Amino acid sequence: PGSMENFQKVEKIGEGTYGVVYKARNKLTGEVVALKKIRLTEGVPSTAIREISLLKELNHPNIVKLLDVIHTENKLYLVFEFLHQDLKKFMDASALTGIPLPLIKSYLFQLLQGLAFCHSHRVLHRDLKPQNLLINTEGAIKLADFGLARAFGVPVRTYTHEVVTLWYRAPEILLGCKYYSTAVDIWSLGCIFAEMVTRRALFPGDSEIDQLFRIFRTLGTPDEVVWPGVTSMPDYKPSFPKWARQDFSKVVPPLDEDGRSLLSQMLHYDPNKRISAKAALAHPFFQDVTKPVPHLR
Amino acid sequence: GVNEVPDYHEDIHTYLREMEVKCKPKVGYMKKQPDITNSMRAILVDWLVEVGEEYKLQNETLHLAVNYIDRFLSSMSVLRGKLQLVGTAAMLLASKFEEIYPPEVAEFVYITDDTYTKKQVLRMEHLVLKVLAFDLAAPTINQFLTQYFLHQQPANCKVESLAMFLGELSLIDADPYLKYLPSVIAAAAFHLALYTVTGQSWPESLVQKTGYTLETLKPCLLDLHQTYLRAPQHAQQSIREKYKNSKYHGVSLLNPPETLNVHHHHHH
Repeated sequence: PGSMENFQKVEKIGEGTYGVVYKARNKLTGEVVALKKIRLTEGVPSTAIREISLLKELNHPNIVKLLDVIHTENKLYLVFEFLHQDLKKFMDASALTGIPLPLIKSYLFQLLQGLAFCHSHRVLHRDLKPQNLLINTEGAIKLADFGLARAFGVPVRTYTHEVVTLWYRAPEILLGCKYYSTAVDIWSLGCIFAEMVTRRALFPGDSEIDQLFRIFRTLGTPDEVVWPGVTSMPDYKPSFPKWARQDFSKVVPPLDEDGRSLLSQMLHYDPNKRISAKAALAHPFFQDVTKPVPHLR
Repeated sequence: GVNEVPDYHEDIHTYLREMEVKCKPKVGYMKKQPDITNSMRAILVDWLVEVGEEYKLQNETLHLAVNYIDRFLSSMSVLRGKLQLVGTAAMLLASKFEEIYPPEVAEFVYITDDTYTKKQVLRMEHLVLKVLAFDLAAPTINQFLTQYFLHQQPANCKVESLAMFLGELSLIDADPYLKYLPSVIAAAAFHLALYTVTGQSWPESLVQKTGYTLETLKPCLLDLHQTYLRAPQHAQQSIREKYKNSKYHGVSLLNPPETLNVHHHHHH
């Protein structure tokens, strides 16, 4: 549909799965886009195969639009819609103010919309973290970076185990569970929810065991009551320290009762009881939601 | 629980029913193919089955590959000498889509007995991606089957294995199977497996889910039952062989029923 001649390269934005991402401008329409470039040894990489084929179908205001794919010589270009910043950069710009609660709520609700859409279209994101969530100047936030994404079936099969950036990885993955589903993404959004509130990662582990022990130290070490089957999971160990669940009000102290209710249902140990994106949308936490623009440039 | 996505299964099924229409090959593409035939394609699909067995690939990868081939063959004329290149690129793309650990390109070159170069496979790969406009997330008989199985009361692995076996058999024979959508073949295969093994029939539950009745399924059932009865004598044997394996509870060894006893329910 397009060609590289009509794009003016503006500046390096970032560095993704295929190397650099570049901000560019379509000289004919004036549209500003992001270009991922994939130098085409093992043929087109499976990551791009999935990113392009899954994004083609996922047209939603809270998923970044794949605009085009241009196949030039020995090269493949992905043209996305341009979003000014990611959420990580904005959390860091928000250090002295915090993110205002209207924005935390707007952003979470939007994330949940985007993810429910993914799940309704049999896609797992499997790498939700602030760095992969894009914000524009109009107040939108959007799920980006679908290179670790996968089209699932019902019920699910065993998929890749090396999934989700460690800080955001669900316990059923850390425990080497044969099967994982849409709850792994909800877990990620839970971590991100807490992170918007405090501007710091909820479980910043240094290794898989460290990650699991930080989770356990916050939500308590799971037992058969909280999470039936846990003591039989492949990477469960009986010698795991048994930490007590802490007042959940103490996990995100400024959050009020509704925020706490919702957050707790996102970080439920048992993936069967963890709230779905679809059900989260109706949580009382969002009763007054709006979509304001970011309070900072 | 969450592994069977209670909150999304219905949405997922509606979506695959719409995407199966969009990913549907042309029923009459072989007539417009000057140099290839149903038999040629049958040999190719039969070979991919063995490739899948050799590399211990998913059944889903196999079904994706056949989908790509048929859609490709719908718009692109192919000489008999290059049908296998089409299929290899297809299977390579399927694998990269669907597999945790896809085989290497080199592996794919080797299974073509050095008929084609690695440069040829990677070029075909690109060609296939352009013809399909990268629409690779196509629904399969499997995606429907696995959903249907959730309605078994109780669950029964011979039923499950027998259904996949029948669903796979249909891949081999463009005539008649191009006529039918995935969701319909899965339904016919599911019923036929259930009937063969337990004596039972398409459940009201799947009537509610799919809107298909035994009446709806009859034309596909008549065909699929014949393929089962003739399976031993088919020129292609790779699927029956595959399904002799304990992994699939040896279902290819089960005897097909002689009759289907498909009847009309009066005022239901």
